Amino acid sequence: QNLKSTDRAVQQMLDKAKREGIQTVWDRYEAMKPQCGFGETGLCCRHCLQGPCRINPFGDEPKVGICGATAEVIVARGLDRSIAAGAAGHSGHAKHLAHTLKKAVQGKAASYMIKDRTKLHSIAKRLGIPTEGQKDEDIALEVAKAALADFHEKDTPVLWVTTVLPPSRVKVLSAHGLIPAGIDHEIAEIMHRTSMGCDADAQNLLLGGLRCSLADLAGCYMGTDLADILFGTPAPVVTESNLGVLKADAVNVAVHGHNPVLSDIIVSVSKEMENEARAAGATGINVVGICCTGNEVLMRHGIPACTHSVSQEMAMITGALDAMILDYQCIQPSVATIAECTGTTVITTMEMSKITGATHVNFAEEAAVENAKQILRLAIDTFKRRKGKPVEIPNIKTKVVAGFSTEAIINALSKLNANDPLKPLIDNVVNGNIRGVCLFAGCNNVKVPQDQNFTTIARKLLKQNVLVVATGCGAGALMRHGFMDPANVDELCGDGLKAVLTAIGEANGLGGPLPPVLHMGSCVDNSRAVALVAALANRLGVDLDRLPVVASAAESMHEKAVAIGTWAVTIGLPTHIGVLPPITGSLPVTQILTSSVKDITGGYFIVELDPETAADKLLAAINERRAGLGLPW
Amino acid sequence: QNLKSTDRAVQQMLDKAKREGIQTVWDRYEAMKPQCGFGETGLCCRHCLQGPCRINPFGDEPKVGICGATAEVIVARGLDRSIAAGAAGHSGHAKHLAHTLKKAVQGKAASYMIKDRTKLHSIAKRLGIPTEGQKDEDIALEVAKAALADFHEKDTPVLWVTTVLPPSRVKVLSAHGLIPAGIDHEIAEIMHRTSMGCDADAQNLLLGGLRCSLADLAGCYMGTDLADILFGTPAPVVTESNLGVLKADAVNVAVHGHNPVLSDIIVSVSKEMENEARAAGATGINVVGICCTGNEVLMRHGIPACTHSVSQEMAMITGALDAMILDYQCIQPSVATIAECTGTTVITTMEMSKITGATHVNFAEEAAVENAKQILRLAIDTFKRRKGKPVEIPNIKTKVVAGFSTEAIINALSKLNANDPLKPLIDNVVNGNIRGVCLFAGCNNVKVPQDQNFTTIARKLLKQNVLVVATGCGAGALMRHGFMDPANVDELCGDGLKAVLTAIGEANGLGGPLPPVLHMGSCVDNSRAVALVAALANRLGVDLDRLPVVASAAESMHEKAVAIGTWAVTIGLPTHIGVLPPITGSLPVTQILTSSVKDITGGYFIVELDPETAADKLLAAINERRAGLGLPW
Ligand code: SF4
Ligand code: SF4
Ligand code: FES
Ligand code: FES
Repeated sequence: QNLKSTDRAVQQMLDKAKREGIQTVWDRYEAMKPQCGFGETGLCCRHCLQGPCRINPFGDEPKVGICGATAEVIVARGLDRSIAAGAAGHSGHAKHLAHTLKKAVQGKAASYMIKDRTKLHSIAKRLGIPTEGQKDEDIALEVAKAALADFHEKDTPVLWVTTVLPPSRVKVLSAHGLIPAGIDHEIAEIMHRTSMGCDADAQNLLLGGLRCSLADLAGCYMGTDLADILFGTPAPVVTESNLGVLKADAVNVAVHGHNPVLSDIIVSVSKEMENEARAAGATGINVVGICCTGNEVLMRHGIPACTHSVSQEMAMITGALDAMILDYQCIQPSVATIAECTGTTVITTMEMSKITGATHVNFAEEAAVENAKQILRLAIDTFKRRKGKPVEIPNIKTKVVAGFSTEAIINALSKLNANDPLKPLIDNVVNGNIRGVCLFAGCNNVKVPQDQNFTTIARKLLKQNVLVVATGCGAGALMRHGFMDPANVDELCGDGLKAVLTAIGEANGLGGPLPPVLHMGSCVDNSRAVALVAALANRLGVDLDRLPVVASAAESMHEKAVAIGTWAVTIGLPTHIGVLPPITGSLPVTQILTSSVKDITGGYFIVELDPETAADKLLAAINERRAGLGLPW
Repeated sequence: QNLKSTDRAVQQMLDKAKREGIQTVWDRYEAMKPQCGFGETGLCCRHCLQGPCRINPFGDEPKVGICGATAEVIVARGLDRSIAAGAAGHSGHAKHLAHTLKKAVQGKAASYMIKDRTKLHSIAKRLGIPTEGQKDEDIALEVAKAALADFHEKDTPVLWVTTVLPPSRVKVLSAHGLIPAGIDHEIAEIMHRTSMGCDADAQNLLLGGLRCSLADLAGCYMGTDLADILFGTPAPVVTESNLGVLKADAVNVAVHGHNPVLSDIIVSVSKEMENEARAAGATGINVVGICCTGNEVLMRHGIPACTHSVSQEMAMITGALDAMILDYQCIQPSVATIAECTGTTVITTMEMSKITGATHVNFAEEAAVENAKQILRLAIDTFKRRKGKPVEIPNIKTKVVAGFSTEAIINALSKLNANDPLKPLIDNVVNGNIRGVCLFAGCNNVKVPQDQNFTTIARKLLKQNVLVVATGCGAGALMRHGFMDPANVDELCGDGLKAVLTAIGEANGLGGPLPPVLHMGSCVDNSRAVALVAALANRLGVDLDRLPVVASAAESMHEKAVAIGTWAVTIGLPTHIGVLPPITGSLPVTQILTSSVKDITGGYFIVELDPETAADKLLAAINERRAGLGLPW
């Protein structure tokens, strides 16, 4: 089970699933081998009914699509659609939050409100929305209207791109025509241009893809902005992670998905429901997190993270998961089937994300508390049905210090320099105590022993004094292996990095360092890392492609992660991907994405499936940036 | 060559391409056999990097996707993305026209103007835009703004759906939540909900698809509306079709693609350029049409149609095609490669549709006449390079009577009943002279001997007195085989249909009948058939799913045709498709699309690959509707 997951709690549940005959994601993967090499390489096209077309990577015919589409066209078109799908997910999430804020300040959903008034005003100012003499509800209405306006063409480009990157970076992108005109506009233009008999030039196709990835970035940043306004900006929190956060004697309720519009409500209402749970024989309601919705309520409320990504079925295999409350994205639909064996009540809540066999609750912001109570009462009913039964919760968990929003990081740094908070960070980059910054983002992927790439790469970078930040299930992987426990700083961090983490932590009164890795939140909260990197670029007076900052999607799977990797490249970062993307079927496409895009945006992809090698390549990229700034390395 | 195309001119060019060693679409098809059965059946998923996943249609594992996605989920998700891509193409076309109208009436592009003032006012009235006391330029500005507004969420649903279907049909659709909220909004929601770990219920997925297909219908209808305003509503015209419309001694210029924003300009400017062409040694400039842009200028100007769809390479094989001017959609990118052998200058004009090796001209409405002159001068240069050379233009063409916009059809009927023009049509439906109406739409497809399904089905329906209307390359197939020549009415039409066609034609002064098939225009002009069917429904006081009206996508290929077929089903029509769509891998999906959707919208798909059988099934569907209205059959 060690070849499936490096997580010991997951291994224990895989043994339980095996002896109970419950098929897992790893079993379904084994049943799929060998996988199709045309698809793996990207040399397959089904964009019209003359297809499917395939191209042999090497050898004899077929060498070209039926319509004449070349390998480079087919590969670039498929990649573009993946970027568009990723953009559609992040921006649907943001769109939902924009409508929630609008309803809240028009008096249509009293369960929602402006919780972070300071963030509201800063966003409005960044957007050019006047605040002086205005009511908060009017400013927020204007912010929500501006958010919804960025989805379509208008007098301005997408402001959640042009107002969040430095002017020098926006100029570079505008010169190549890469600034999105509208978020859903770009998604649709990708689907048009990649349909049959349309765009058939790999360079033109990929430039369209870069622009669509900036539409995804805008969705991410808008999602983070709006959730912070509605639910509060994260500040440092201490909690726990892994399956041992389930409690046999409590009603265990997992929030799972990405959009916390309901799950933030679930957290608040579950406290109100405690006595009702106690009357049922439980100690209380134990809300735990799965995937990015779990990250959202971990960041803001300290809700412990149960598990992530590829191993999400294992939470149910314990026998103690009374309910799993789903919104959308990255939910394995197997959970609906597994629930018949484990007793878990799986509940969908969003109209456009239903799973055959799961109970659906039609959540509406107008009825959010009432929906939450209906959902939690199903969970309490489920706990009663297992009162007495034996469960197997692995007694395995880690300590997690998290909640490092960019505002929180700036505040923490401000204890070392009040009026120039970025300077202590840059000082230590310059003097070598901090070699560079690496963002770990993205998913787990069944092809990769779970967490192996994230932890192998992270260990090597931390020893070389790289400041490591993490989001999504990359944060999940590192959190479950102790990388967010400050007690592991001595073991994990090089001397220079340790000195910096200790100095900042002691100055924030902690008596100990910051954790080895800074948890910056959910997948949309990759936008927080952009905010930090852009602030560093502005403070240094350089563009992002001169900073010693890299990204690693070390184990990625979702189309959303393809979009994020592409916009990391587009804003200027060396961007590692640790699984094979479907580009190896076209050498020209691969050369554009890993080499010649350097000449356009300054960023580039680093495809490397071996984690030790990937870490060396990421260190080389960081050290090249150091050399270009004239620094020692 | 008879197994490749039933078009004798295409057969002659296939012989020329064969002996000259020029690879064709049919050769590339042969090189692709056998095609992938997982893709053919829809049982393949590449929506995340854990893939590709496939499911054996029958037998042992794999039986399920790695994430747990079932065959029915995988099939429905792939279908939904095809609908979204189709919607993105038709609505990008419409969006382009909306921006062109806006620029024109704001004084930004003097080559464009309000040509059909009557259509402008009727559209405005249908939209609720006040016209009394308003300048035309202000009304048109309001119309263009309303068009662009339908792409995003707003206070109203998509008006190019809700204002173009009868209230009873809109009520049926609203009751099932099928009315689109915004065109690009729906496209993005499809891409989100079909991404990994999102919607996983086949019924929910397909209902989303029906709603997205209505977004495609809105794009089609908006495209037709705006092009009519800008370029004029079609009225009956006489021209010719097939390769024999090329002229060895003229500069032959093909307009190819879908959006006639530039090609309508090409038509006007080419007349201005005649003396320049003559000075080069040509008789003049011979503009001819390929695919739907050719249909647009055929409908409005009588430009002869050179060829269509699968056989588009053959126009170049003549040796006489000096230029091929491309916008986007359904252009085989092989043309850029074939051009190196044939001498043709292939020119792209749209930023998001480029082809490696083709010359690009950056068309802009602001510079439209100047761009047109640059393009035509490349064509004249190309004619000079072949002055003297031998060409092989098959001396094969047909007579084509076309231009039957819905306004033209109503006008023609008004000569038999001035104040109630639909009544003579309904009278003859009721008394049996017209058994029903069949719309032929969609593409050719290399899997089907070119035009075989369109003509086989059309012959059987016409003998049974069905009124046949046609668009796109279905109109192209029928036009090239003589179905738009009134001289073939006696041979092709049953006695009742002949009587009606003769009566209408004689009353319009023709001295002979209307043609056997009524050409209603381009693929977006499928919206014209909706306008006619909706007017018939309103006049009869029934919903569309009670009319004896059917549709046949007899040889379809493009994602656009998948979207059109789906919205034909969604507005209530029995809808035949004559190629295998990737749904046969899921019996539940197939049952929804061919049977249970009857209970939702009243329409349904008829999948039938054998054309004789398809015609019987379409006749049965028409006759069932007749019986439901109490009519003899
Ligand atoms: S678009 Fe071209 S390559 Fe793709 S399936 Fe159709 S014919 Fe084949
Ligand atoms: S979304 Fe599911 S079925 Fe599709 S490729 Fe990913 S794991 Fe396989
Ligand atoms: S041939 Fe396997 S992915 Fe298409
Ligand atoms: S396995 Fe052939 S289409 Fe994917």
